[PDB]
Amino acid sequence: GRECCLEYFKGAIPLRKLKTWYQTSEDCSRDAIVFVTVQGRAICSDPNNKRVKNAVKYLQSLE
Amino acid sequence: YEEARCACPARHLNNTNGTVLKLLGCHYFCNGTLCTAPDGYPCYNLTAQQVRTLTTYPNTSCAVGVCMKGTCVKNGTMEQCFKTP
Repeated sequence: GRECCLEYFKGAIPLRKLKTWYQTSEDCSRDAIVFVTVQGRAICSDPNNKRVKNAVKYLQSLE
Repeated sequence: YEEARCACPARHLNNTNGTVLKLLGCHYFCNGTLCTAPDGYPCYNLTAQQVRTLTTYPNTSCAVGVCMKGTCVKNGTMEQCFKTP
């Protein structure tokens, strides 16, 4: 459905724990990149954070 | 990351205008925990009867609100709201 993030996770996610990523709806109050771990957790992240953009590049570079 | 307990995305309700997606109430579920939306977060304040009428099309006149300490405080604006798909 229409998933939106209400809180960002401000810490670091080990890239080895990451499975995939997606972006929440443009109609959400807060823009967010959602990271999905290997355990299945969905973690909301600030797209403005440099670590977040680098994590997406890493997951994209796996193709 | 234990403090990331409440940093998971939650499903919001849709509207017919071009306005922000709003949470039903001011609480959401994340990773086995009951979470509270931040103060100021857009929300809908529905009655239990209204929640029972929620479908996937605008069949409900929903009271728009703003989250304050876990309570959706109405601002006086109405919006047709519904669940996705």
